[PDB]
Amino acid sequence: PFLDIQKKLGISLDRHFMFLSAEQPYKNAARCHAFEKEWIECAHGIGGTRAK
Amino acid sequence: PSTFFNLTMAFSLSLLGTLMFRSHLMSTLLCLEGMVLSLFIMTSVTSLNSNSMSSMPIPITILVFAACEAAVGLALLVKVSNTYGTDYVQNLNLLQ
Amino acid sequence: ARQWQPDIEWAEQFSGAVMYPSKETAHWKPPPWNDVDILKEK
Amino acid sequence: IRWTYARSANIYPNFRPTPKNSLLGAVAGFGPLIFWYYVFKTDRDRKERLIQEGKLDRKFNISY
Amino acid sequence: MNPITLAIIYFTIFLGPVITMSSTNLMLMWVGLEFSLLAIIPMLINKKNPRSTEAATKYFVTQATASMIILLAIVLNYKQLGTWMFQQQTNGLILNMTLMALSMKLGLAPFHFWLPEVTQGIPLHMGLILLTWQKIAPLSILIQIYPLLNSTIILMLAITSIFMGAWGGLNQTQMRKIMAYSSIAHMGWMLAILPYNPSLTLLNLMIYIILTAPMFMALMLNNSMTINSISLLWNKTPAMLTMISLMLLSLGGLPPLTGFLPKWIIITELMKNNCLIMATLMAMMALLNLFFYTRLIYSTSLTMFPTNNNSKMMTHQTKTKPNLMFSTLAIMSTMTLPLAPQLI
Amino acid sequence: YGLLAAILGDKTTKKLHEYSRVITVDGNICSGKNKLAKEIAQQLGMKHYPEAGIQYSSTTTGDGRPLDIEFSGSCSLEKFYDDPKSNDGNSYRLQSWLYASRLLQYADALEHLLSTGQGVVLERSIYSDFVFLEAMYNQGYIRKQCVDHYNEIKRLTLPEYLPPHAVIYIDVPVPEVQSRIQKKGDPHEMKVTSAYLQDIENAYKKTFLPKMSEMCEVLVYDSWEAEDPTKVVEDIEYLKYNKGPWLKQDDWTFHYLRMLVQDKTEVLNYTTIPVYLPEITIGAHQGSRIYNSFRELPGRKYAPGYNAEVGDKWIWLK
Amino acid sequence: MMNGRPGHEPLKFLPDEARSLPPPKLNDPRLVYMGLLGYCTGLMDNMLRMRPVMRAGLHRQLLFVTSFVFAGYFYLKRQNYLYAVKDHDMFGYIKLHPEDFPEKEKKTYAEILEPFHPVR
Amino acid sequence: MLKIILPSLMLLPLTWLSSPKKTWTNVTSYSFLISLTSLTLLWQTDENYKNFSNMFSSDPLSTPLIILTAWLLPLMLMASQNHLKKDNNVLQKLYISMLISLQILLIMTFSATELIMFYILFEATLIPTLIIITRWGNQTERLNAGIYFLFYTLIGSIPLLIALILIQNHVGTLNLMILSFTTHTLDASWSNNLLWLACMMAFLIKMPLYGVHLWLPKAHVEAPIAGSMILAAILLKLGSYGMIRISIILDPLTKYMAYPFILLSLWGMIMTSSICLRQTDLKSLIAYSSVSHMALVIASIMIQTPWSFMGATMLMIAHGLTSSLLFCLANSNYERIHSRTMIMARGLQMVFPLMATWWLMASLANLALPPSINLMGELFITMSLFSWSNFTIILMGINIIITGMYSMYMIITTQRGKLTNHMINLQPSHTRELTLMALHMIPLILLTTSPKLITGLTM
Amino acid sequence: DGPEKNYEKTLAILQIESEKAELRLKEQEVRRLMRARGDGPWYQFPTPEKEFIDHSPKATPDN
Amino acid sequence: LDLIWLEKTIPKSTSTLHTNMTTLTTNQKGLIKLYFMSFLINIILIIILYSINL
Ligand SMILES: Nc1ncnc2c1ncn2[C@@H]1O[C@H](COP(=O)(O)OP(=O)(O)O)[C@@H](O)[C@H]1O
Repeated sequence: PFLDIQKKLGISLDRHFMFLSAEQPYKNAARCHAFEKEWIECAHGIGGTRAK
Repeated sequence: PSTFFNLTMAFSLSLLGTLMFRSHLMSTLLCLEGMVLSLFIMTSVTSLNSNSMSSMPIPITILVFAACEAAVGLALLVKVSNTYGTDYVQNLNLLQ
Repeated sequence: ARQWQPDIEWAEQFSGAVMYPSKETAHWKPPPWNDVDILKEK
Repeated sequence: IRWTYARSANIYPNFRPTPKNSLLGAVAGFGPLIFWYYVFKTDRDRKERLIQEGKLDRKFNISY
Repeated sequence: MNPITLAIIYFTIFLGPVITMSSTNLMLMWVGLEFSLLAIIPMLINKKNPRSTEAATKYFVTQATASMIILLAIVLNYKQLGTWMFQQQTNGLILNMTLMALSMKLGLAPFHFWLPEVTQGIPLHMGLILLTWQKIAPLSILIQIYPLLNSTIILMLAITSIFMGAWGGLNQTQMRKIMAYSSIAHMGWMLAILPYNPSLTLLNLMIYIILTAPMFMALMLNNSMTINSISLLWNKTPAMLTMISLMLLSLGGLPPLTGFLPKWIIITELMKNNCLIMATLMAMMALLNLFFYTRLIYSTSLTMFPTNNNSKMMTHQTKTKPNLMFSTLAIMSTMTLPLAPQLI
Repeated sequence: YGLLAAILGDKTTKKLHEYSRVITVDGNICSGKNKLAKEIAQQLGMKHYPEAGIQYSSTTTGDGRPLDIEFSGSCSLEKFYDDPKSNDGNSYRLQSWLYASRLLQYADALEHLLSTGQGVVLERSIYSDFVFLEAMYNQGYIRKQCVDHYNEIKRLTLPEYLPPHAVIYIDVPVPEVQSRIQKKGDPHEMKVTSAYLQDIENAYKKTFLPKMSEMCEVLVYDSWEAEDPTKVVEDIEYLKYNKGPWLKQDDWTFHYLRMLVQDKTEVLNYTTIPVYLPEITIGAHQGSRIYNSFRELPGRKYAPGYNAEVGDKWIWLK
Repeated sequence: MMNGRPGHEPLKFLPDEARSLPPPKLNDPRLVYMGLLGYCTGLMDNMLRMRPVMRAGLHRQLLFVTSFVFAGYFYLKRQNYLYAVKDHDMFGYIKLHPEDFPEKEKKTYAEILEPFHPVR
Repeated sequence: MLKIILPSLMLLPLTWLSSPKKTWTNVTSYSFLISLTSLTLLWQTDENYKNFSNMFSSDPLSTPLIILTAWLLPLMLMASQNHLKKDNNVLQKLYISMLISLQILLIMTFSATELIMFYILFEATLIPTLIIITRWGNQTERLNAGIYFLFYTLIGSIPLLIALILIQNHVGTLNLMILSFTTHTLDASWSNNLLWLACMMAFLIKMPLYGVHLWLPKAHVEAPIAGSMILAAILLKLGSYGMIRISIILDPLTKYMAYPFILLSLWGMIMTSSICLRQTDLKSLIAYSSVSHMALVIASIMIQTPWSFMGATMLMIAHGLTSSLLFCLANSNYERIHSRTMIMARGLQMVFPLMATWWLMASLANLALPPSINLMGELFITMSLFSWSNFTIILMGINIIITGMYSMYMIITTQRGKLTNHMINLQPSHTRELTLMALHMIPLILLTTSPKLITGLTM
Repeated sequence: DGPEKNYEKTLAILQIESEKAELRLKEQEVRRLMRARGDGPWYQFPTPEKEFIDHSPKATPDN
Repeated sequence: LDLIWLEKTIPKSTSTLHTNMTTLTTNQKGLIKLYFMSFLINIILIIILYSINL
């Protein structure tokens, strides 16, 4: 974000849980898990202006 | 669904409240809280029907921060009816 | 003679809680220097 | 000293915009300023037309 | 303050903006905002004077409702996109809420009423923190979300702030409130270029911080909250009269000094983006800000106001010095203009 | 002295002892309080501060040689007496400078008390200055606003400083003082209208004494008890320092008070408030000249330690 | 803007790629300015603290003139890189998307009829 | 051109470092030589403009001024050694430095290739000037005068800032060289009709036009002599220099967008000239003389005929020198008299024989006596104006008759008539006062011998 | 030194200024294109990172 | 035309115009209720500004 002290430090205290398809407790997938993946592996390397 | 529009309007009705004081600081500090309940209920509701368990931490973090927030708010309130003998807002007009 | 340095009266205007005093605004009075109002016995 | 102050620093503190003062305060600033415009425009336009049509001699005029 | 408490509070007032900036999960950005709200309130009432309790109770209510509105935006997004963070798809109303809310915490435009009043009842010191280390947090949140916010609203809040700040300042004679009003104005320029070139917002802020921090440590060196009070600067400490003069004209946009660059490049960027309507009106009333800056100049430097005999007594005693920061932040601010290209 | 020092020891709490108190002795223009003071001081080793003077601040700062009158605010107690209700108002300017001088003295006293731990006898104090102004307004000496300006300065600065622990007091009826004046002859001091002396004591009796009675220990002494420092000293050692605001001064509270008195420029910050009553006003042209001239005195043109005139050295590395 | 670029170093000051660029000459007018900017800070400090302006803190004067300058070389070293990235980025695009930036060919004046507005 | 500038900067170190007693001579002696280095720019054996380097250039229009800007700093520092000799030794070294920075900044502004370099330096000159006028101004009203001088220039300035950034986007560089050799032809839209006004208005304001000239009478009245010399000799001409270099672009619109100003100026020339006829303050009369003789210039930088331009260049340099001379002698009367009133102090020639000769020559320069560059200048603007419309001679003909009347009235009621009975006795003339004058007129005599150097870009 | 030096110096000054001018304008066109096209390194706004998508086998089947 | 008409129109008028603005804009009760509702009005207008330009 504004100051990426997280990527730099390598820590991931705030990224592991930002979307539904992220690791769910006890490996219990959340609903919609079939699409968000398909909609973020698509928009990866393509910026937003062209993720839209 | 509609359930969400009721909660959202509850937050707006609570919004209209905090933004229109009626001579009672306590009442406001009480309206303010009405929002936090509406936010807590809405966050919990969607997290629950999205089966998004990774996010349930938030519904509570919201309450924990909101409680202290209110603690600070009430200490200011007690401070005011110690300096002016009332919580009435009109008294708070020295900074003009 | 000597460059006119401001007299007391020139200074006076800058006192008062508002520079350009209004109709009702002028009725106000400058804030206490100590930042603590005399207030009341309460 | 009472004379100079009365004549250059006691004027605007004693100005009240009336008629006979603003009518006369506009005829003086814009009156001739509009008069000469139709004096200079008409001449400059007469000149230009004549130059365009080919009549103005502009002889031995190698300067401007 | 039990020095331990001082540490906990100060840490929070400092962990508050830093969490906001570092995190991406908006939620964590909200609590960063929440911690700043909780940490600042204790310091605000340190004198505990009757004016102070009023200040904090206003600051807190204004800050709290805005905090709740920012949370509502995050809660709504969570339903419109499972993500906990604004995305291209975000409903426009969702973002506009965040603008209004964040423009209340920062105190821009039609929500500019709380700042002048809280700046009036808090000490000069806590005044600085309330003006400059509490603007970093919300602005971070906006700068991160710039691609998505509305160009129209920002501009309206921008222009309004410039006007309100300027007009408000003209009448004020209390210094704390003159600064509060200036901050509203500068904050306006900053939010004007956010939609177009966020990187310039971060310049129009730093320069504001490098200008305001010296200006306030100047006001408190003699702890003068009145212009009449700062006007007798010539007797209390004569040297700061020179730089106080340039820093205030620098705060306004006059060309040789560092203060022109933020306005100049913001105008260059807005014209590059074609807002030659908006930019023009902003620059024009920006000129109103210098009028009240120079009126203070008059009282403090160009003209010597009469002083009190008891002042001779304060001269005798050695004047506690101004920290080094004053100098390093006065010069880097009054004259860096020859080095603008690198700054931008 | 700062939080750093305080954090690591340097606590006023560890430096206080029974003999450590702020004791002021107040009386009429000639109560022999000067004598009682020195003795009480000699008794408990208390640093005896002399009554505040026009040049007390100059003796306080830098060289300590007495300053020229105009440098010290152009105040004459001498002129106070020979020309009461003067056109220029030297009497009010004298009183305002006197209040600033005791503000410096009281603050210097508190700094010695919290640092050394030794107590302090300050004779008259900011707390006992109002009686002169009350009598002056009761007389034609000062006008009503003049009074308001002093009261405003008093309300702004005096509350911050802690109250006198006890306020030893002497009393000697107006006839006594006038007679006492005759013994030390001075044309000026001599011509003090009795009624004015009447008004000074009246204030202590009525206003100052009971005022402080509730706040601090009050020991009133008849002239006879006086001139017997031993007995008075005995009584001080006898009173119990309980009632008063001093009870709540925890170490973490003293630190801030110390850092105030440690900064003279603040102690009298509100003494220079920009209230423009005519007597107080320097005036820019006169004030600028007096400044260029006070600031050019040797050792004053630069901060202590940096002016070479008086023999300071090492300036190029300081 | 330039953030989001491929390879961006998330928190680094000046990526090693900036090694390729020439180092700023220590006497670059700018670094020399920073020096003077610094000396003045020093002198100003002495003044505000009421010390002999030039003859005091000759150690500090050095810290200042030498702190500012130190800062410069390492800042300019970066700002120089940032600008250099800007070209690498800009020029590249002009090519990768050539059609959008087409090399036009102007006509010589002999062909261009430019209007003449007679002053007269 | 960094010898006309770097050595100048170094003056500042010398005013500060030097002894309090010797500060005046080091500064004045050195800038006299600084003027001598300035004379090297005059060596232009060829037509090509001398582009010293990327940012710094000097063409025929700037060169005649850079030398005047360098020349007056010596004189300004010699005219203000009296007042400002009652100061504390650190107020002086500030005034001397302020004067030094004005020509450093003004030398660069007149010698600047990039138009926005002109703007930044252009509007910076206000800082030094406002300090000189407000800080040392004798009258109670200088705070007001300073405000007028800052706002009229500033409100004009921000439109120019927007306009120049605008052309940079439209053309792609604000470099005066390129802008000249590139096709920038405005298209007579309604908007362009605004651009033109944006660029010219800021220059038209500091070059007092009839509509916005109230700032100059108020400013010179309370300004100290050095500030009044700078405002009349170099500061006002900054506006003219700007109009010459900025109208290279906006080429088509001024053909028809100038009428408003031209008429404002020529009618303005008559009224400003006339009110000089009955104004009691001498400094007031010289200031309105300055407005009228500068109203002629905005009416030649707008007709835009070769002769106008160099008529303008001739008059600007000439009137600059003459006005100062008048403002400098006005001060000498003011310091002994202690009042600006023209009616007092009558008969001075009887008591100050020479200053009166300087007064006479200054007045003859003020009115157009013929073997003077002042007349050549007006004769040329007059010619072109006549070409624009033969009727112009009527208005430029009422001004000549009025200009003769007020110029001689200043001599007749100040330097002739019976002596004032007993004002504070008027001490004799110092040699500084007389030289400060001689230094103004000896160059006026020398330039009139070879007018070619100050003829402008056009010829 | 001569007429040669200024003529050749002025041409060098013009080439630097002409080339700087062409580039400044091209920047404005490139920057217009990448903002809208988003097909160039500048103006590449972020979207979530696939480095967190959990591709593990979930106990809950069918997803 | 000099002095009054050319000083009342350009230099003085602009002096008067803005002072009125500050006076009207800066004459505030200082009471929170008033100020806050103004926040209410703002939210309403901005809600609309988005709505109508949807
Ligand atoms: N407020 C005041 N106004 C005028 N004089 C004062 C004031 N306070 C103290 N003094 C002076 O202090 C002196 C005290 O008398 P002195 O005999 O010197 O000491 P003591 O009071 O101990 O006997 C008086 O002569 C009186 O003039």
